[PDB]
Amino acid sequence: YLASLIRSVVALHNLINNKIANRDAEKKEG
Amino acid sequence: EFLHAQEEVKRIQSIPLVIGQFLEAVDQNTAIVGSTTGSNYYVRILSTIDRELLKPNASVALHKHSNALVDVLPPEADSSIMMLTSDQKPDVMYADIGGMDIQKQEVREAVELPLTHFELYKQIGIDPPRGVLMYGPPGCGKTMLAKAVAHHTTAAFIRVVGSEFVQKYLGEGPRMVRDVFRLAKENAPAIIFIDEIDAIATKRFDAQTGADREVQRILLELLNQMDGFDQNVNVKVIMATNRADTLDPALLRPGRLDRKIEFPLPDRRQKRLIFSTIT
Amino acid sequence: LREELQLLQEQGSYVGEVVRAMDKKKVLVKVHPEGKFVVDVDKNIDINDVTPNCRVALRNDSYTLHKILPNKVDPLVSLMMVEKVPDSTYEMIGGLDKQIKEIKEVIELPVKHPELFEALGIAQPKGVLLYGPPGTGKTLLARAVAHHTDCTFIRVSGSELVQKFIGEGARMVRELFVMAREHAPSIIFMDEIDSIGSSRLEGGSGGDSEVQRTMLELLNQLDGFEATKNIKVIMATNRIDILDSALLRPGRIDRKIEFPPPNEEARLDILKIHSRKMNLTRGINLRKIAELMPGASGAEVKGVCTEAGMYALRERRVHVTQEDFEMAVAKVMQKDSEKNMSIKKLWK
Amino acid sequence: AAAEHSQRELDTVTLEDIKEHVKQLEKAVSGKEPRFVLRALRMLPSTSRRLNHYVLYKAVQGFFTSNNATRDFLLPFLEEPMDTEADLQFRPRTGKAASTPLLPEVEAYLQLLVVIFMMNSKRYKEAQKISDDLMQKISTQNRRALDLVAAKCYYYHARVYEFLDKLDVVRSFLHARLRTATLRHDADGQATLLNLLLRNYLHYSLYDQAEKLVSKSVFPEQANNNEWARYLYYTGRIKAIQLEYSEARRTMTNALRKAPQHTAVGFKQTVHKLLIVVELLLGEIPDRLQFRQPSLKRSLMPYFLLTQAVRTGNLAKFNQVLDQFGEKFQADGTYTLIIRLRHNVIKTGVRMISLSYSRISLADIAQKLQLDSPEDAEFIVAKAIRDGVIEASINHEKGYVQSKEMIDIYSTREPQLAFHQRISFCLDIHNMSVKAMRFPP
Amino acid sequence: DEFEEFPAEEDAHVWEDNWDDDNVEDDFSNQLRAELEKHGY
Amino acid sequence: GLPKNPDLRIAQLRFLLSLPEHRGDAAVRDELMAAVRDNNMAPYYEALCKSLDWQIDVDLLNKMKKANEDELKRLDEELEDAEKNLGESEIRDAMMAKAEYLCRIGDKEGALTAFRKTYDKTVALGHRLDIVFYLLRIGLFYMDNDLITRNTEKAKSLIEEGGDWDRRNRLKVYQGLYCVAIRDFKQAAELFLDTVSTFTSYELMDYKTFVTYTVYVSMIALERPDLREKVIKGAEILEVLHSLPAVRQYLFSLYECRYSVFFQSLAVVEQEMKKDWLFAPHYRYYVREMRIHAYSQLLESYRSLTLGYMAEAFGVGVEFIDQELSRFIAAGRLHCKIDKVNEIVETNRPDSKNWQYQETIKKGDLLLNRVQKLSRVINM
Amino acid sequence: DKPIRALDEGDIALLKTYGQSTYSRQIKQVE
Amino acid sequence: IISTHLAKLYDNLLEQNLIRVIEPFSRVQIEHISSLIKLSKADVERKLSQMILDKKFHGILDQGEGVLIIFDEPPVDKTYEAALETIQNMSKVVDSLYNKAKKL
Ligand SMILES: Nc1ncnc2c1ncn2[C@@H]1O[C@H](COP(=O)(O)OP(=O)(O)O)[C@@H](O)[C@H]1O
Ligand SMILES: Nc1ncnc2c1ncn2[C@@H]1O[C@H](COP(=O)(O)OP(=O)(O)O)[C@@H](O)[C@H]1O
Ligand SMILES: [Mg+2]
Ligand SMILES: [Mg+2]
Repeated sequence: YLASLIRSVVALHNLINNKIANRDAEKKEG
Repeated sequence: EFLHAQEEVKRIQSIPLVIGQFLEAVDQNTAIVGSTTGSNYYVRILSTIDRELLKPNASVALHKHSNALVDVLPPEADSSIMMLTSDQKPDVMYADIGGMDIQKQEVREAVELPLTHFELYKQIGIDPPRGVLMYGPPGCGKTMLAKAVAHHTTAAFIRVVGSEFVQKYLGEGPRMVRDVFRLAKENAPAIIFIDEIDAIATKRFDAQTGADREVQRILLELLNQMDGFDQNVNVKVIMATNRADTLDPALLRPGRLDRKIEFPLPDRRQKRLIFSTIT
Repeated sequence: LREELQLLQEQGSYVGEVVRAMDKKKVLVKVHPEGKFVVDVDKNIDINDVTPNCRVALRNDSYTLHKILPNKVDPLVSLMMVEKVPDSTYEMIGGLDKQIKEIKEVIELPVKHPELFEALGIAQPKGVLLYGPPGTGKTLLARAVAHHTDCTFIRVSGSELVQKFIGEGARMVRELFVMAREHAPSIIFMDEIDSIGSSRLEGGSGGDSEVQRTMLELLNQLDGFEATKNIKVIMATNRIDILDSALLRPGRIDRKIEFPPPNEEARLDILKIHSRKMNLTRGINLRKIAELMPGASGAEVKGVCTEAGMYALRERRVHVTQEDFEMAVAKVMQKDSEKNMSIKKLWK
Repeated sequence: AAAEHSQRELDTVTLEDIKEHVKQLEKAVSGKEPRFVLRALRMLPSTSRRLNHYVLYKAVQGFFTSNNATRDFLLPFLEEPMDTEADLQFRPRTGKAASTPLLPEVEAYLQLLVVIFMMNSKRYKEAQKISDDLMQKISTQNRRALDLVAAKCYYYHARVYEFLDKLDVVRSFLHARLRTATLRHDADGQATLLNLLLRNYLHYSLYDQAEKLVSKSVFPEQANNNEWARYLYYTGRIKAIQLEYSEARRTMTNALRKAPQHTAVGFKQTVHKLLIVVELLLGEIPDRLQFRQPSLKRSLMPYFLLTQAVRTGNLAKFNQVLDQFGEKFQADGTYTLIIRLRHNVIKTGVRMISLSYSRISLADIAQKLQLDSPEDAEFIVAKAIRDGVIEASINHEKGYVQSKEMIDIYSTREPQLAFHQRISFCLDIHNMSVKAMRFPP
Repeated sequence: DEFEEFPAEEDAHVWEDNWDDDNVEDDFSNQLRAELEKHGY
Repeated sequence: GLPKNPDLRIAQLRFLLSLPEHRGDAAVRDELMAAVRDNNMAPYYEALCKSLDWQIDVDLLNKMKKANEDELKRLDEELEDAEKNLGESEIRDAMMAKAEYLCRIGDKEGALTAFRKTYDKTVALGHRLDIVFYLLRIGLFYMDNDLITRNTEKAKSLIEEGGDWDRRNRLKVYQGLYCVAIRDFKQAAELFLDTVSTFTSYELMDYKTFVTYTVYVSMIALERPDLREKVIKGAEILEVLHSLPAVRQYLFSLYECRYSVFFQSLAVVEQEMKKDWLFAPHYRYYVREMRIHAYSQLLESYRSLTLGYMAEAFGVGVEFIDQELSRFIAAGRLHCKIDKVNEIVETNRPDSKNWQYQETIKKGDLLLNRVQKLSRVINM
Repeated sequence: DKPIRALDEGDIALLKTYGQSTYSRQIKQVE
Repeated sequence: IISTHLAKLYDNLLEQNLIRVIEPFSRVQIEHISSLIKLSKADVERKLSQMILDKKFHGILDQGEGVLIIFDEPPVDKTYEAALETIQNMSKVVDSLYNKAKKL
């Protein structure tokens, strides 16, 4: 359970980073 | 395929390997290493090894064929000069010492308390002392108290007398002093017990001979290593003397030898404790 | 991963020094265990960049020069170049504002703004000798300069350049100065220069000779036939009168900065500086403590503060009292008299 | 006056905001992603304020302007500014942009602005016509993205009928629209329509109908946390009325956990009221902190008095608080539950006795619970044991109530089951987070 | 995303108060005195 | 060091007068009246008269008002003289004197505004600290929570910029007093134990009163090892407790597991605590926490004990110990359960693994709720 | 005596500019 | 001085003898220990409770029948403590991510 929680938190952080990156690219395009 | 590639990467650093000396890092995944064969090679580095363990002197293990750096050996730090090992402890305890309460308290405050209870020193913010000197009549327990400190220390004890420094081939005395201090710095925390020091610590009077110049050079190197441009930190220096009327005031500086403990002749009280302890 | 593996299986390349270029297509190199080799040069590597004594890399097959590589430095000399700068600060030096400005006129003004000296028509000062009684802040000032230098601060002790071997001290001085020039601008700090630097002796078995040889090599290096550019030497030593008047001359050392024992206001400044982290109790007048220390060294003031803290520690408290400070002063000011009135009464 | 100039400044920044929103709607239309629509309706409540008559007039005269019947429908419903000096022609659509008919997203959003502004002006009849026209227009449209927008206006439609106090002339329409969304497999629209229908049912007290639907219909998990919270609150009310008290407590706790942090004071207050009532019905004393919150202090103060009265066991205090503040419960829609608790107080005392003691005799239980006879104590403790509130058994041979001895749970399979639920949730979270990853082309 | 459909409708102490604080009872000194004199005889 | 204005003894006497059983007391009235007439405190006299419905003495009130008026005129004259002839230091000192007199004569809002104006004109960091300490003392005197919090934050910030150890120790004492005032007993015990050896804020209270507060709060906050190391073996604490046999007995009875004497001393401590102006609202909470602490300490060493054994140890009856135990278990404070048929309390202390599993479940549930909320927020 | 004051950046700019600059910059760049 | 130090010595001797006679048994009664060490039952019980409370020799007294059980104090299961620390650490990480994700 601890390892699964670690992995889920890591995946959530990665998804947040990816959303931030794609929004940064979209806003920097203009 | 990625798992297979990782397996091959591990297979690279496989027996047999050739020990060399990591001479100098050049850039990422590239360095110069001096092999034990007797030649220096410009080689690559595996990404697996951390770039922080590659000290410019630490030994490394290289692939036999391509000589590429593939591993770092554990530090082979040994007795070197003295480096009292856990089997070389003097086996003398504070219980074995009979009645040196004031001296015991001062030495424990100087070289035992800072290495364990440093939070108190930080709370007062006083930079606990780095050097103590025990002075008194010979055969009063200075060396034995140093032995007891060695037995009951968590640091790396180093013992050396002020006679091993004075050697022929001028420039080996100061070299020995700086080697001892560098070894103490490497094996931090450390305690250096400089034994009988009247030989080389004498007043730096005007020198006119090679021997006088070299002994004053030894004293100067001691002063520079104890408190110089390179702050050692986490090491302690302990010195012994019979008179304390001699010795350069630079050595007796509060910056270098902060504490000066006196080991007088035992009296009717100390003598009773010594008799009870020995008998 | 596959690229790393493929690069790994490539044979390790020899490393060899360079004597001189020979053809614009061949280089005379010298490998470690064998002798000289006249070798080809890689297509990317340019001949006008492989200078003599540059420690190139040669392929293991045809000894082809494929990389230029960093220059060789004697391992022992490289340890003299500071990487992790110390923690001393100009704000931690008390009572030496004039000394600090005087040394910075040579260590900061020329390197930062050489145009001022060029327009004035004067030559930039080179050598600063910090001389005075021990424990007054010479190497402390050197540490403070090293903290704020934005420049190479190669450090040398007074005994690292001695060696047991003939000509090795001079060679190491030469390599130190060549490294300083290659990393110019640079500042060289030579602490405790009494060891090498003392008054030159004559011949005879009494003379140290080799130390004098290292002396002469250093003297020429910092001021000789070849003029140093953007290299400044800071030299700290007691016993100003025992070092020979050949490095003491103005050309070798332009400024001689004296570090007298701190005056009363300087002692007050040092006490304030070293009691910043100590929890003082109201009624801790430091002026009176400075009175109770009539002509200390400056390191004795730090020892006084440390011993007051030790009394506080032994009493298991965290504050420091005025009586604590006074009796710590008394302990640190321990003076050893003759203790023999017969000797003291010789000189009426 | 400079005040009117500053009003014009904030009006034109609202114009820029709505221009950004319609641009996002068009980007969603041309980008094959509905998340831009969700972001537009997320910014929608922020710009639901800061608007006036001229803001919407300039909006409808900047967009549309295709001489369609839309202009003939929305212009007469709002006032118009005079011949202002700052006749800044606000024309987001130029030529071909104004030539093409407006996308359903943008026209729906602007008509939504009309209806919310009309509601803010508190003349519900005027907004009724515009809402009816809006939903006549969007009924035929089958755009997937519009459903999102449709979802929102769906809610707003029900909202306006709340101020019309009818809530019944549209119940069949909401039923049909929910069915259409269900056959469209929509997530947001189905969830919001279920929530609105449940709210209507509870406003008209048809709890059996709501229970039947929630038994038949399935709430989409992949919905808004706000809609999830509303559905959980309504379901908790249903289960509380249906006597399913434990499930109601769990559902209302989940709804409170999914409340929008500090955004909905009234919804949180109502959820706290109902949760406190149902927890008291279970026999559990609620958290004290609920009553000391800055926003819920006065709202839950009568419930504080109720909880104090029941915990102290003073039924006279219970009747007293019924007399004074109990009528407020009728306004809060909890009076029946409060009466049930009035007649179920003794369960709390039985639970306390079970928690404290382990082998307390029946006579001692009757003495400590003010019960007249030991046989009444036997009946009450047996009923409480059967109803899943106590974990004891009455040795009727000598009349002592022995609680079930506590077994080492870590030596049992319960920790494995709890860890299984936690692991499944963590793996599902990882799968959801990695599943989208939103890598743009 | 405010929930406007549901309308949003001395003792200002900072410390967290537990349920037992509200419970009324005699002072502990009185209870101890009563128990002491009860068990004394 | 710092002046005793405003006197917290005045606040204590006023609170004691406000107490029901001490409302009819005379000695409190005599001492308070003597303090007021020695200080010529007219506005606070009016406030006390209106709060306690007292009969105001017209002659004394008029004399106090006239004295205050002429003194205020004198301070205004000195301020004008300093402004016209002297520098900013003398006008600053005059304004500080005016604010100090305003606080002395019991004016609350006037003292507040005068001290705020002085702080606006104050430049020397030590004098800013002194003014902030004066404001903190006024807030403690009037139990103004917002004023105390704001001035505590201001003093902490000022000390962080520049702070002498003396003022930092005094701020620690003030913070401990406020933490006691807000039932935050753990922080109060921390601060009082840190300042017991170097207590110099005699304006707030005497050393014995501070030590009694320290003993009480450390008893309610510290566990057994910390209480033994820092309080039982405390040097200064034992030295002063040598002159306080009652407090020493109360402290040592719990540590030595003499529970009957501990209960009697706790009743005495509760009676003392009720009359205290600062420990007023928390006396019931303190007593309940001490009873729970004693019960838990006794039950820590036993798996199953007869109710009669606790009745004998605490020197109470079986029924009282049973009622208190049942109430505390029902509140989830003691890890035990009672068998009234055999009248045996059996402890249910979770083992290390069970407690670790329960803590893991709780913390993981909180973290997973946070994770679910975050994910639902970000994944749209 | 009077302590030596520091050399601020404005002073440095003035000393390196308030003087010969008609050919100084050109001469230095040429060298 | 004599009284204080002799009381301290007597307490230490009592503790040492109580530990000495407790190694063999596992559930010995307090009466048998009192007979072995020759004191009153109440004094022995109070001393044993003090040692148990002060984290001395591990065991729990059963006053109901009269017993002092002994066991082997299971270590602490370092895995669970480190798991709790990791749960706290990623609670902090989740707060940090809450600080992020404000950029939409
Ligand atoms: N206080 C003491 N208790 C017991 N033995 C002592 C004590 N002082 C000295 N001795 C004995 O005298 C010897 C002193 O040796 P050493 O420490 O070398 O003397 P010093 O250091 O003064 O030259 C030790 O071997 C020890 O056995
Ligand atoms: N002016 C000063 N202000 C503060 N500390 C000083 C000062 N002068 C000397 N010290 C103290 O002296 C110590 C080192 O002295 P050092 O520089 O070694 O003297 P020297 O160079 O003469 O041997 C340092 O720890 C430093 O704190
Ligand atoms: Mg010896
Ligand atoms: Mg020095």
